[PDB]
Amino acid sequence: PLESQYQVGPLLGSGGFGSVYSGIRVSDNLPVAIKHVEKDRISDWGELPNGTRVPMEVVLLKKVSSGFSGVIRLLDWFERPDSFVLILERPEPVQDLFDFITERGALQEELARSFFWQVLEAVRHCHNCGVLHRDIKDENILIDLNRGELKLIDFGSGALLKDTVYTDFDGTRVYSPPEWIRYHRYHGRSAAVWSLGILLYDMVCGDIPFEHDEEIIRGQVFFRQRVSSECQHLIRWCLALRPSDRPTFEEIQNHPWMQDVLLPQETAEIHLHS
Ligand SMILES: CN1CCCN(c2cncc(-c3cccc(/C=C/C(=O)O)c3)n2)CC1
Repeated sequence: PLESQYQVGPLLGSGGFGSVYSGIRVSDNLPVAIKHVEKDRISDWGELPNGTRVPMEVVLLKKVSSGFSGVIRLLDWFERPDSFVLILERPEPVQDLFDFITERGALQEELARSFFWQVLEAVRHCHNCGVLHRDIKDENILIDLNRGELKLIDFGSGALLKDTVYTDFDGTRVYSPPEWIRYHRYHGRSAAVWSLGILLYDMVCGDIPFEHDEEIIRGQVFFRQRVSSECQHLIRWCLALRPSDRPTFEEIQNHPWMQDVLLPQETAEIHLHS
């Protein structure tokens, strides 16, 4: 610990989340990501099943840890006097969905379907493990290019999933639902579905539908690209103004636009050159 274990590479990115670096585990040459978070910037703290003070992000990552490849794996963590260091899985090669869409523009619907399905499975995994991500968006989705597999990353805005109201929020405003903007009140799953609607619009149109509070609150969706009627319907459903008018996860995955998804590997072969 910690230098005898990891070789630090270049910075991948920094922001509200902290600073993430490329790295390699010295023992086996495993690609890893090394994420640093200042203690002064951590607003919620949790306790591990063994009783120790860690950031909520650590709690949430451990709750979702499994063989399931749809969510990033926390491999190790360290406490420093002024920060926490998270050792995370790193697919190689990888590209985040924001960069992917920036490069390629609006995605073919077949590709968007495969990607969006995988995100749905990942988010359902989180919720099933009692975790609410709260920052679902293109930047927080990694594409494992060889395997055509998507990974949800950055649980730094997340919370334990509850059935009561959330009155706090620190994810991305332009993915946040109208009830947050207007009332500073939302429920977990229905807000999650809102952000999934933004994401899906983003995949098929190449950009997000709303930039300003007034637009989010109005909820009028305009399609700037050719999008099929079935996809438009699903997007408009996820983006229903009334939270209770939004589809459940089951209804999303049962939607006609979601039928006949490609497997991850088929997705890679067809769309990722692989
Ligand atoms: C939100 N992102 C902003 C865009 C640049 N950035 C990147 C870019 N490419 C890979 C990773 C990368 C690779 C492996 C694991 C992780 C996990 C990060 C996390 O869990 O916060 C991230 N992160 C930092 C985070």
